Amino acid sequence: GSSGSSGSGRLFVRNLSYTSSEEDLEKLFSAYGPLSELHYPIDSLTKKPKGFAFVTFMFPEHAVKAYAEVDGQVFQGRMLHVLPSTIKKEASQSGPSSG
Repeated sequence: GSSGSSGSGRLFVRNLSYTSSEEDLEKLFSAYGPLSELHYPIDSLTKKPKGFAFVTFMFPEHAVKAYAEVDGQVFQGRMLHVLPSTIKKEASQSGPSSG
């Protein structure tokens, strides 16, 4: 096994309690680090989520720390599940590194 390779801090999360709010999550993950973008889908009818969301971390280092801790945690009586997901599309031309 290998530590991993940099690229995108994207992670597939599921099992979200309908009692959670787009904000609640922001803080839950934010803790680990800065969030590049959050995706919290909500039914236009019931006005509630489907129990899944997508968190995009700015840096991979953090994304890993969270995927190691979050993956197997409990929140609002709902076991949060995190899995590694990579952009399966040619959207990212390249991934430069500054500093």
